Order: sequence, then structure tokens, then C-alpha cells
Amino acid sequence: PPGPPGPQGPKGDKGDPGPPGPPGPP
Amino acid sequence: PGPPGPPGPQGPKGDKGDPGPPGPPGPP
Amino acid sequence: PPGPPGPPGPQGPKGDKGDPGPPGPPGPPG
Repeated sequence: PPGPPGPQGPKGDKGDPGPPGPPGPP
Repeated sequence: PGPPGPPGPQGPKGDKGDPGPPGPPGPP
Repeated sequence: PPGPPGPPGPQGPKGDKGDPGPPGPPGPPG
């Protein structure tokens, strides 16, 4: 009989860093 | 009974981060 | 003998959300 399911796969890559924030107020 | 199968697939890439904080108030 | 290797495991977790971006530029001189 074939054996049990394998282990959980690795975590995905971290998402890309976000963009610079907006300018401050004048 | 056979041994455990190979590892599962790598998970998907995370979501893009948020835009950063607003910059500092301008000076006079 | 022991049977053939079994099925693949579950999908790994999604990656963490990315870091926030850098601070925005200083506002214009008023």
C-alpha cells in the first residue's frame, strides 16, 4: 500500500516592499 | 505501508507591502 | 517490502506581506 502524504511545502517568498510614501504637507 | 510522499509545493509569493508613511511637514 | 512512497504533502503557507515602503519626501517649504 502507498504511504501517507508528504510534509507541508515551504513558505512562499515574502512580498515585495511597498513604494515610498507621499509628500508631507506644505 | 510505503513511506511518506515528497514535500508539498512552495506556497505563493506574499502580497506587496503598503506605501510608506507620509513625509514630514515642510519647513517655513 | 514497504510500499511505494505516498502522495505529496499540502501546499506551504503564502509568504508574508512585504514591508511598508520608505517615508515620503518632506513637504514643500511653505
